[PDB]
Amino acid sequence: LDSFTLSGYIYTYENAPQEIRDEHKQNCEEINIDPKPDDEIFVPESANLMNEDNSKGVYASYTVSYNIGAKTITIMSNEYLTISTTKVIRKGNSGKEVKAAQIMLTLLGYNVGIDSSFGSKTYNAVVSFQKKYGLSADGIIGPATWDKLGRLTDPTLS
Ligand SMILES: N[C@@H](CCC(=O)NO)C(=O)O
Repeated sequence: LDSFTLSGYIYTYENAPQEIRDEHKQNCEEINIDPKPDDEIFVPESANLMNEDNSKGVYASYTVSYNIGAKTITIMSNEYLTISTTKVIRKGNSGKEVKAAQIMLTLLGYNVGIDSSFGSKTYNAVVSFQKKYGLSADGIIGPATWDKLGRLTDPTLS
């Protein structure tokens, strides 16, 4: 029940804990783009931070709904982030699809920063995930990888 919910705090890059700022910094440098002060980063409670003050952040709790027939995945909190499982994302991309994948990978235990940028950590996690589940390990999230992520993170699905 509780293992399908991803809770934590949303920070802006300027407000984020320094360990999170450095992770985001290195992530943006890998995709050769500059981080901006208003970049959102979601830090799950499972993440090991020594001296994190939640006051600078905003609490959020995410769950996943995968509509197989509609080929869509919805990330649910107070807001609803929906993406098409026909979209292909890979290292270098940034946006809501990347965020959705990061949230799902984090629920399955992968260590990726949830900042909407597909850098090296996301790539490694995707390859690992693909190897674990018998998918081609090309590091690209396409239809087959979205489907597997969706089935594993939506509790109503087998
Ligand atoms: N890894 C992809 C394979 C299809 C694709 O877009 N390749 O570039 C998937 O998960 O379907």
